[PDB]
Amino acid sequence: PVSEKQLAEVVANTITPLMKAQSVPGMAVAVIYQGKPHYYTFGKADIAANKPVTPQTLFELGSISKTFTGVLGGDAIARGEISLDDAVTRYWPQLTGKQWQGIRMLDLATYTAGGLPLQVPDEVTDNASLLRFYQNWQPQWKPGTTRLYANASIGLFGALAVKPSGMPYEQAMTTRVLKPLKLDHTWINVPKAEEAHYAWGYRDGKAVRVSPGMLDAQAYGVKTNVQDMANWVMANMAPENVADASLKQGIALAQSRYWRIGSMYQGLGWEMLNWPVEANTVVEGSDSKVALAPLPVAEVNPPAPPVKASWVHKTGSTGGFGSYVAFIPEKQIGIVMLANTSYPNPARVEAAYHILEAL
Repeated sequence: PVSEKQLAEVVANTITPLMKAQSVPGMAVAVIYQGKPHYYTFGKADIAANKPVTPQTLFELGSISKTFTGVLGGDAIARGEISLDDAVTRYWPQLTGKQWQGIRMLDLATYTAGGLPLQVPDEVTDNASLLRFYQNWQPQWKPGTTRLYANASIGLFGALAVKPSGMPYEQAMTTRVLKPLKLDHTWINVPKAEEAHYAWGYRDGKAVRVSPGMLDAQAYGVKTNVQDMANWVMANMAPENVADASLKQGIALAQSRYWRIGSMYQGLGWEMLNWPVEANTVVEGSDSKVALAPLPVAEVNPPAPPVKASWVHKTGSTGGFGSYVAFIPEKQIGIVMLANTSYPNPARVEAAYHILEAL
C-alpha cells in the first residue's frame, strides 16, 4: 500500500523537473488514490503580487470545460428533455440551410457534423452574426464520417441542450451540476468576493486571463480550484456515489462510447482509451498534429455503456493556462494537474502516466 510519504515523493520528483524544463510559474496537483484525494501545490499564482498557489487558487480550465458541457448535456438527456438523435433544427428552427438537414445533436456534441471550425470567428459578436455564421457554413464532409475537434461544434450543442430547461446556460450549469456535487468554487463568471484567489496566466512573460467570446462558457470558460476539480474527478470515476438520479445517468452517458477513432473512443466531452495502454500511444495522440487533425470515425451503435477498464482523460488550455485530467475507473486512481502557463500537451500526459504508474 503506497506510503503517504512515498506518494508525496513520486509527485515531487515528476512535477519539479517538469516546472523547471517548461518554465511553469505555479501548479496545483491532486492525486486520487484508494478513495482519497491528495493535494500538492507548487510555485507562484501571481508573480508580481508574489501570491503562492494554494488549494483555493482558481485556474482557467480551458477545454476541460467541455467535460462539464457533456455531463450537463447528459443530464438533460436523462431527464427526457433532449435526445441525441434529435435534429439540430428542432432546437434552433431558424437554422434553415439545407446543409443542416441530417445533422443531429450527437454530431454537434461529438465533432462529427462535418468540419465545423476549431474557433468561432472573433468577427462574430451577437446572435445575428452567430446565426449568420452557421447559416453560411459549408461542410467539408458528410455528417457522421469525420471527427474534427471544434469549439464551434460542442459550443452550439451546449447552448441548445439547455433550451428546454428554460434557464440560461450559466444557471442551468449551476443548479443541475455544480450545486448537486457541492462544487461551490467553480465558476463561469468569477465573483468579486473570490478574485483574490484567481491566478494570473503567463505567456511570453506577460500576464493574461481569458477573453470574452461567443460560446465561451460552453467550450472553454470554466475556472475552478484543485479541490472542486478533485471532487469532479471522483464523481465521474465513481458515479454510483451520486445521489441525484438524472445527474448520475448524465455522467454515465458522457462516458459512453459513441465513436471509435483508431485506439480512442469519443464520449460527451470526455475521451477514452481502453486500459491497459502504452504511454507512447496516449502521449503522441495528445500532440496537436493528431489531436486537431480531421480523422475518420467508426460508429458504435448501440453506444457502448461506460467501460471501467478505461483511461478517461481531457487536455485543456487557454492563452496562459494549461491543464490535464485523467483517471482509470477500474483502479480507482486519478490525477489533476492545473498550471498557470500553457506548455505542450505531450509533456502533460507523460507526467501523469508516470505518476499513475506508481499507483
